[PDB]
Amino acid sequence: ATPASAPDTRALVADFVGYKLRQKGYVCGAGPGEGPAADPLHQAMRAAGDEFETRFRRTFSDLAAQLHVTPGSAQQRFTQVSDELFQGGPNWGRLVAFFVFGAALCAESVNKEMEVLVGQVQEWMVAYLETRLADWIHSSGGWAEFTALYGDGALEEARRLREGNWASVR
Amino acid sequence: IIKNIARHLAQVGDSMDRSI
Repeated sequence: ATPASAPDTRALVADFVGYKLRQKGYVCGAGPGEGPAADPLHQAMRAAGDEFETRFRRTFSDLAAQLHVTPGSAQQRFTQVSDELFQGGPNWGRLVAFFVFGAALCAESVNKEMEVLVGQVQEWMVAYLETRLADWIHSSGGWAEFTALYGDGALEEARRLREGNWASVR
Repeated sequence: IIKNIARHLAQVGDSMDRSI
């Protein structure tokens, strides 16, 4: 039993970017609820730029604000700040940050009629993923382990805030 | 370039996502 991927990953990315672009104008599609499907990819992509955000506040602006204190640069510095920490900590949040950073900037550039930049960003992303993050992706089996990473959100006993039952007094 | 800055978004994102 060897299931093959019908659509290319770039098509999914385009669907995600396109969806986000449509979501801010006219919601087109449906509401996936009760009905387990064999497509965790689209769900994972959605969660990649919706999970942490819904438990954050407005990462799309906050993350760019809290890190806007130090003199940065253009897009060449945005996606580069994600890879910066990737070099010394390929944690799940780094993979998510790398994807959301590119997706957000690309979606914005698409609306700004800057496909030229989008193509460059995507080109660099693919190159990086098949060069420096090649072994990492090979270890994670692509998005294999990622599917189990976004399974929950409140379940964490590493550094999660100790409140209520745990630490009531402080 | 700026690992300190990268670490900021990293740690903040990691903690916030998994319920800060």
